[PDB]
Amino acid sequence: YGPDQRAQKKGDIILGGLFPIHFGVAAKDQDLKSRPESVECIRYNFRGFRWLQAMIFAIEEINSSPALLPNLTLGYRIFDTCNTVSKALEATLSFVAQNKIDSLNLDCSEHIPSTIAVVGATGSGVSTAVANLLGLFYIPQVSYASSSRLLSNKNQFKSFLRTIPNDEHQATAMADIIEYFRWNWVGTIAADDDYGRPGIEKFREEAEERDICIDFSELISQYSDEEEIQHVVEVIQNSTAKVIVVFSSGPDLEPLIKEIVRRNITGKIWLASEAWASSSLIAMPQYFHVVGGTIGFALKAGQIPGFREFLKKVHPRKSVHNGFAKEFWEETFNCHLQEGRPLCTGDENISSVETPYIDYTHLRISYNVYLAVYSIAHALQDIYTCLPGRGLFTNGSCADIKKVEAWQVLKHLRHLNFTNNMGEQVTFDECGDLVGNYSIINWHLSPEDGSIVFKEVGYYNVYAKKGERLFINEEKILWSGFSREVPFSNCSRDCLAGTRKGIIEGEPTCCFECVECPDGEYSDETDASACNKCPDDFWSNENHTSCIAKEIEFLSWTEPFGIALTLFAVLGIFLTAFVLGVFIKFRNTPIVKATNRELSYLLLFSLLCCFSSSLFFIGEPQDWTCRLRQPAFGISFVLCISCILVKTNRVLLVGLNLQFLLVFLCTFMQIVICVIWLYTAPPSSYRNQELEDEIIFITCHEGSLMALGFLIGYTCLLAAICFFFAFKSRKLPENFNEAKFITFSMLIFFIVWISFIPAYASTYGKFVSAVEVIAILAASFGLLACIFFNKIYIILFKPSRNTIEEVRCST
Amino acid sequence: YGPDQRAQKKGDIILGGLFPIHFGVAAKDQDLKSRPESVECIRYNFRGFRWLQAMIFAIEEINSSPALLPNLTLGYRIFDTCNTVSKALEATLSFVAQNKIDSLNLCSEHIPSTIAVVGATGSGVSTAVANLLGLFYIPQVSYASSSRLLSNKNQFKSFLRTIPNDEHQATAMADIIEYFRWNWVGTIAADDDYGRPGIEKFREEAEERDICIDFSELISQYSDEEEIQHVVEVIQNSTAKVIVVFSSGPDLEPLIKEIVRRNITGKIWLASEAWASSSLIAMPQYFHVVGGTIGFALKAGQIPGFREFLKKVHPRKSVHNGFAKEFWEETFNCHLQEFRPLCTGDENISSVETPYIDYTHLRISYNVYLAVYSIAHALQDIYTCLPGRGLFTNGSCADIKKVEAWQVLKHLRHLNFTNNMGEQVTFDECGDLVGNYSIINWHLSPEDGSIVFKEVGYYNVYAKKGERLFINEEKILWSGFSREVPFSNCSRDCLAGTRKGIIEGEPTCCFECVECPDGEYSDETDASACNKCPDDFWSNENHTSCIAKEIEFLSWTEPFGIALTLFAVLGIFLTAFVLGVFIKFRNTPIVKATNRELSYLLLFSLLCCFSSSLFFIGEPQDWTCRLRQPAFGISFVLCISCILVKTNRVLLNLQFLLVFLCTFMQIVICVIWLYTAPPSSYRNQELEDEIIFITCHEGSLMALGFLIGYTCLLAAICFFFAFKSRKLPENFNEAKFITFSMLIFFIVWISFIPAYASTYGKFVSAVEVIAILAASFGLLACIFFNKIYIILFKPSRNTIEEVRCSTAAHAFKVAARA
Ligand SMILES: *[C@@H]1O[C@H](CO)[C@@H](O[C@@H]2O[C@H](CO)[C@@H](O)[C@H](O)[C@H]2NC(C)=O)[C@H](O)[C@H]1NC(C)=O
Ligand SMILES: *[C@@H]1O[C@H](CO)[C@@H](O[C@@H]2O[C@H](CO)[C@@H](O)[C@H](O)[C@H]2NC(C)=O)[C@H](O)[C@H]1NC(C)=O
Ligand SMILES: *[C@@H]1O[C@H](CO)[C@@H](O[C@@H]2O[C@H](CO)[C@@H](O)[C@H](O)[C@H]2NC(C)=O)[C@H](O)[C@H]1NC(C)=O
Ligand SMILES: C[C@@H](NCCCc1cccc(C(F)(F)F)c1)c1cccc2ccccc12
Ligand SMILES: C[C@@H](NCCCc1cccc(C(F)(F)F)c1)c1cccc2ccccc12
Ligand SMILES: N[C@@H](Cc1c[nH]c2ccccc12)C(=O)O
Ligand SMILES: N[C@@H](Cc1c[nH]c2ccccc12)C(=O)O
Ligand SMILES: *[C@@H]1O[C@H](CO)[C@@H](O)[C@H](O)[C@H]1NC(C)=O
Ligand SMILES: *[C@@H]1O[C@H](CO)[C@@H](O)[C@H](O)[C@H]1NC(C)=O
Ligand SMILES: *[C@@H]1O[C@H](CO)[C@@H](O)[C@H](O)[C@H]1NC(C)=O
Ligand SMILES: *[C@@H]1O[C@H](CO)[C@@H](O)[C@H](O)[C@H]1NC(C)=O
Ligand SMILES: *[C@@H]1O[C@H](CO)[C@@H](O)[C@H](O)[C@H]1NC(C)=O
Ligand SMILES: *[C@@H]1O[C@H](CO)[C@@H](O)[C@H](O)[C@H]1NC(C)=O
Ligand SMILES: *[C@@H]1O[C@H](CO)[C@@H](O)[C@H](O)[C@H]1NC(C)=O
Ligand SMILES: *[C@@H]1O[C@H](CO)[C@@H](O)[C@H](O)[C@H]1NC(C)=O
Ligand SMILES: *[C@@H]1O[C@H](CO)[C@@H](O)[C@H](O)[C@H]1NC(C)=O
Ligand SMILES: [Ca+2]
Ligand SMILES: [Ca+2]
Ligand SMILES: [Ca+2]
Ligand SMILES: [Ca+2]
Repeated sequence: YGPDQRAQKKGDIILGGLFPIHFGVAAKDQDLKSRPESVECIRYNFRGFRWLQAMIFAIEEINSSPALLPNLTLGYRIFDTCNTVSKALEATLSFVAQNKIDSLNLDCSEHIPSTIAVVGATGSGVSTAVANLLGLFYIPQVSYASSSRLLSNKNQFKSFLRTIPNDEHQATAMADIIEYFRWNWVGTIAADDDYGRPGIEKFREEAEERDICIDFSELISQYSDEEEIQHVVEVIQNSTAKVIVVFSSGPDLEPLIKEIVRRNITGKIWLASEAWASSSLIAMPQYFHVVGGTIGFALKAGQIPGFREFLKKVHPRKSVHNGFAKEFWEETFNCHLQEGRPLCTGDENISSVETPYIDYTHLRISYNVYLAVYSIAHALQDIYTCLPGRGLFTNGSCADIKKVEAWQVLKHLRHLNFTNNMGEQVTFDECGDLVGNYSIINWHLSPEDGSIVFKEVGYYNVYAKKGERLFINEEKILWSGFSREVPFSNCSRDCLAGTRKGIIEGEPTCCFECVECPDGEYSDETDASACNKCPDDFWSNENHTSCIAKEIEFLSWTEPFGIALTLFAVLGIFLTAFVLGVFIKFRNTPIVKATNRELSYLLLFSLLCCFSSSLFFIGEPQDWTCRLRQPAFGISFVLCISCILVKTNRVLLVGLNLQFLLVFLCTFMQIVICVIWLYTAPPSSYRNQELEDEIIFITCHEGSLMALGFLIGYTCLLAAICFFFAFKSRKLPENFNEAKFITFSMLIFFIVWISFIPAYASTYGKFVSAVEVIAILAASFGLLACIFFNKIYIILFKPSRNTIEEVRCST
Repeated sequence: YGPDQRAQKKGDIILGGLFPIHFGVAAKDQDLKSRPESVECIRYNFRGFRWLQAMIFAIEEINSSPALLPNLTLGYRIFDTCNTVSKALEATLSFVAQNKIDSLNLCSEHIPSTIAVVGATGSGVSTAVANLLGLFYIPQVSYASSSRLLSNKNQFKSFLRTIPNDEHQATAMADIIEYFRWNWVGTIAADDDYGRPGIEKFREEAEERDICIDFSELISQYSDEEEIQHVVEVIQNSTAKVIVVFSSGPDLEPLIKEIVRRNITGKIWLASEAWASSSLIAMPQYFHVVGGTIGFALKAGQIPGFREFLKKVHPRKSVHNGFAKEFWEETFNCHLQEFRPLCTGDENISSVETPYIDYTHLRISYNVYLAVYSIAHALQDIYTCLPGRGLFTNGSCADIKKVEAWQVLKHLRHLNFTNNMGEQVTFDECGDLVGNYSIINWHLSPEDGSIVFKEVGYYNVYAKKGERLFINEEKILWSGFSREVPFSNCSRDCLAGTRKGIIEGEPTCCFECVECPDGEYSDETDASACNKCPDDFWSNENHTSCIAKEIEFLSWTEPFGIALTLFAVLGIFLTAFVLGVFIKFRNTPIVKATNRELSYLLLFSLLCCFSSSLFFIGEPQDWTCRLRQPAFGISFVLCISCILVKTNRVLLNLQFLLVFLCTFMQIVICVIWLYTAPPSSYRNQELEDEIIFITCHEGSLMALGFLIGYTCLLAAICFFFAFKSRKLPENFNEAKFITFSMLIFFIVWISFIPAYASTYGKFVSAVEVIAILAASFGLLACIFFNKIYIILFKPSRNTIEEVRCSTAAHAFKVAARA
């Protein structure tokens, strides 16, 4: 036979089942000093007993109806695995015992029944160990809870089927949930078995595609010792990540949760996989301050109508075929059953004690057990109603229901398609898998009772296009059980505008510093990895949020220095017009006729042009003022020097009038120099940007310096010749000491235009035009004063008629 | 009973063996009235047959020996697994058939008992065998399974191995990668219990050492076309040149064939131990892809009679080996009687080159040898146990006539023996050994063209962390032909004037280089932050190091300051000479006529005016700049007052009062200016970045205004009262010269107005100095240079009447009108 505690019943066709009635086995490390005994199972599991009852209720309901398998009863043989590979293998060796006597040729009870199909285990490692042995004899195994991706491999597992989705959609959904709430800094914890490792590897692969940085990654187990648990707890406690993604079940997560609760570590955001998101080992009222507000996945519910009334009929004396009912009665009512702790009577009421057996709201894994039994029954009904010539075997032949074999049932299970009680269609794919939606739940705290309440906050729709599968209603979520604000789980705070992301070495790419943008660059947005250089005509604001236009610099009108220069120029023009009016008003008087009368008019006109030529420097330096600011002053002032130079004594030793030829031939050189310079290479405007970054100047580009050198040197040469021929005869008393005044005027010229040299070599912006204008007006006021003011003071001032006569002029 | 072909011999105690005599099975499916028949194994493995011969040789050598297990013979039942789980479980069901009948109470009545099994090769196979053998506590010693998941003794109760596990090898891969300074790799692992935990341990160790991983893929022996195309696309879309592979030969052969048929060259392959010596991959047709591979190997051992036993195999004389017949058929390509030609029993096995006798080193064969001798020494410990000293309950001993499998497992846990090379064998608490690694490189034989595995280093697991690796870099050919180490970084290194910059969406190993701005620098290679060096320093034009900003001031050892100091010294040693020749000629006539005591005070004030020029040279400090300008102000107002007062005044000594008042009225100003807003030194850094200007901040400007203004006023009035007497001939026409001097003053302090406003804050001090040393000379000359001549070049002209009316003007003799 096999294990002695079982639920079995005879029939024409026998099914097999494997359920965890205990949570684990007793902790005993054997030292092998004596022959090893059988291990004992410890903690009773009411949920697994309900799953076993779901299988038995399905079998009895199928045998009741006359439409699903007429005149042919099903039987069963069900064992207990205790979530352990070894006990499951001791059961599976009894399943395959008749097949294996044939294959190993041992020929001896000869009344051993044969098992057609087995309802599978809950854990993936247990399912792999059972599947390796059931695939040898082609016995089909349908699992209700194993969801590892490794069991989709049909090269290794030839006869495995399941009614639960595999876990790739769940890890993708976890990555989508993390992307929805805009986190990037997470930690991961998985169980060290075939369920946790592929799930957490698939989560890691999906997480690096979405730029989510994982801080830590640790493995746990039910049989971890103490120092591994303090290593994992110290890894959790050292990290700044708040969101932790866990692939585990209840038994593998319980020691870690107990040690975290003992140290009272709060503030973490847990992401549960489906195995522990509804686990009564973890959803405890005294753990809540650690595990409140846990967000998890759940399967879709289903309706089994007469099931609760079947569940309330269990009894130790009336369940002859069920052998697990006795310990159920003992563990519910805390008594001892004395077959024929206080002593039981067998009369107690199941509703009086609250256990997970009938305290439930939805049926989720129990529905998978129900559907597995109906899948096997509709495969056998497909065999029963097969028509000759239309079968699934050679030449369209049909199997015999009276001598059916397991490989033919597996063949009909691969081509299976049927409608359940809820109206949906059930079909397995080529990998032997089934697909379904997910519900998304949150852990709350009951106000009526003080216990944990699972509230649905969203769904995950697996038939939708990628990136459109998640729905979450955020207004129904209490973070950490009580808070209404979404928590912060990034590595570092976001950089603002005006700054830039900087690397921290040895750390992942989600962790950065915020460095301010440099002097000439902005940053427009938040979380900028670079600073953008501002355009040529604009310079960055001090805030560095955005940049504004530069400041243009030029000496201008409507400026409190240019107004002063303009008023001085107008005063000079008014003075020259006054002197011209005085000379015209008395032109038959001897003082003006003793001087050359026809020649002073050109002198006064040249002084008028010299005053008016200084206005070209003031203002915005356009193109046609840079071309005429120097030649106008050059020509006008050389005309002035020539008109001075003719009227000196002893400089006319050698046409109709013979004094204007000297003036014409001395002005003609400046005229031709200006014409050839302005023809070969004219000056231009120039926007100067290389002196200061913040401001730009508007200046005049000269074009050449050879022609400007000639145009200054010729004027200095004429000034030197006139100064020589005036200083040589300075003692002559004629014309009211005129040669002395010519000497003083040329001296003032040379002092001003030597003393204004070092302004040019040092100043660079507005001040150059200022010192040019001040120099021009200073030189021309000096020349006008020194030539004419003594003559004016004699003509009309208080010595009016006394010193005006011709006999006084040369005395 | 069980599988049909087997190697089988009987004795007192029966062992068991699982070896991969084939490489795999053939493919089929589709139960369309196939009552499913047994599947066929396809490709013959000569290395696995050598491994099977090692076990038989060890058993026969023990049975010949009188020192180990006397009067007790060992036996064997050995099966073929074909590297698949299902054949191994078919054989293991035959191992445990007797213990099974005791359990389920379910016969042949002649089933022998197996007490130990020499284990499987693949970790996926050994896991499935160990799950069923641990039910009955039958020990299982494996020779090649190296997955870390088999170290878990809560699940695998009776598992031991004579090979080390793969934690050290996965750490050693990251050590080798960190040795050659690469940080940008890709990983490939098989999809089973050997590849996935090894590559996960490597990923953890690589992320600990700041090594970035670009891709990570999984392959299998049963991958279809599209998965291989996807992996090849992933490989040749990447710039990483180093690929780390955890796989065996059969799981890697399809991928290698697809890479070979495309010319994908230049990759650097890092081999794990299972495929670094595989004959399926190390072939001459693949050398342009897999040449230059660097891989791991175990330590070799000696079996001193194994080759002559290997050359003794015959199909008709090996009556206890059922696998010899297919060996003979597959070697000489013939058919044995009981189209390919007929065999004779007369061939020499030294002709055909197969992996059977063509090896250099025994590595896994030595592990099979040790796995047999471990079981033999545990049974020897059972046989030589003294009562009172046993490992069981009351110090009792096991019975050798009626031994049980759990008792052999108990002695296997407490084993410590010494092997044939004088080293100690013992298992730890997880049932493991530890051992060194050899590091090999793939080369090309110049004599034949086959692939040679050349040792280039070792990995020592008994050393401490960080000192376990020795690599001789001179012996490596890098793709089989190259002598330079490849480049396998994501991006190039940044230079001395640059820092790193983030590429958004890419890992930390992929960056940009951005130059440091003005004022910062960098000096190392990978900077990631520019540095601002401290105050009064500015960066170079290279942004490598920063140099010191130079300070700018009128210095003493600068030659311009030397020239100005020599003009000052000439001025003082001119006025001192004037003072000396005045003191010698006091009572002479043309000296007593100018109020001789005012001349001495005038020269004292003028010497102070010369000496006030030296306060403007040097680095400006607090005590110097506060006394720069008031010294010149007081000295010059004393000069102007002494020049002004010596013209004759009838009413309003009782004359010096004036010379008091006219200076006192400025002294007070100076006082107030130093007691409400004194000037100070000031470093002005904002004009030029690379130049530090040191100058003065002059406090309140208004005060200075006042100062200057007063001076000027008291000059002007003097000028006027000199000019009014300009045509009055007395004192060699003194008045005129006074006027001239005053004019000079004015001109010198007017024409220096633009330059003072031009270089202000940069080089104004020099300007000032020049102005002073022009004005002072003016005074001196124009006042007291005319008389000197008549003092000491024309004697007997210094008479009284000349002071009244002078015949010869001279005026220096006009310098003799040179
Ligand atoms: C935490 O980090 C994430 C990712 O780094 C930030 O989310 C990004 O925000 C910007 C601006 O709104 C979007 O353009 C990106 O698409 C977001 N990323 C994702 C993946 O959605 C998030 O803003 C950060 N949270 C806080 C509080 O700073
Ligand atoms: C593992 O490898 C190390 C490194 O070669 C071995 O240590 C050396 O052994 C040789 C030969 O006995 C000595 O000459 C050296 O001095 C040893 N040390 C070093 C640092 O090279 C070690 O013996 C090997 N272990 C085993 C068990 O073989
Ligand atoms: C590839 O990258 C690595 C690490 O980013 C560089 O290794 C550094 O090399 C320098 C000099 O060779 C050492 O000073 C550093 O200590 C190394 N860093 C580490 C972490 O080991 C390597 O130089 C790069 N290779 C090339 C060619 O640029
Ligand atoms: C208005 C005045 N401009 C002098 C520019 C000097 C300069 C500035 C920059 C570069 C150069 C250089 F190219 F010559 F070096 C020279 C000017 C104009 C015309 C005649 C003049 C005759 C006598 C005195 C002044 C004259
Ligand atoms: C040494 C000198 N320091 C300030 C010169 C300013 C200035 C620069 C250029 C021109 C002028 C002036 F024309 F206005 F004088 C003044 C100084 C100190 C104290 C008294 C002074 C009296 C007269 C002159 C200089 C005086
Ligand atoms: N999916 C889990 C089994 C499982 C699902 N739901 C559960 C609820 C309780 C316990 C286990 C489970 C596995 O693969 O092993
Ligand atoms: N270590 C491999 C087995 C192995 C080691 N060396 C080998 C050489 C050839 C083939 C297989 C192997 C495993 O765990 O599966
Ligand atoms: C965690 O932090 C503690 C204290 O800073 C430190 O000693 C320890 O090394 C860190 N890491 C782990 C794994 O405990
Ligand atoms: C645990 O933490 C909570 C905070 O939520 C605190 O109120 C309580 O006192 C703590 N208990 C212990 C035992 O530290
Ligand atoms: C299953 O049967 C229904 C009934 O019409 C059909 O619509 C559906 O396509 C079938 N499914 C498969 C996979 O054949
Ligand atoms: C999955 O969910 C969507 C909407 O949430 C629903 O329309 C669909 O029918 C669900 N799938 C199944 C199989 O019920
Ligand atoms: C820019 O700086 C000013 C300070 O004057 C501040 O008022 C303003 O808010 C800043 N602009 C921003 C932050 O956009
Ligand atoms: C590889 O690169 C090509 C071209 O760059 C691209 O079209 C293709 O999608 C890539 N494939 C993968 C698997 O990345
Ligand atoms: C593959 O590349 C090599 C160069 O390394 C070349 O010699 C060879 O011809 C290529 N293979 C084929 C089939 O062309
Ligand atoms: C094994 O035995 C030798 C002596 O026989 C001893 O030196 C050595 O320490 C032993 N090893 C262990 C692990 O006990
Ligand atoms: C440093 O600058 C000098 C000249 O300024 C140049 O010659 C030299 O090459 C630079 N050094 C570098 C670029 O490493
Ligand atoms: Ca029925
Ligand atoms: Ca790091
Ligand atoms: Ca012997
Ligand atoms: Ca990316």
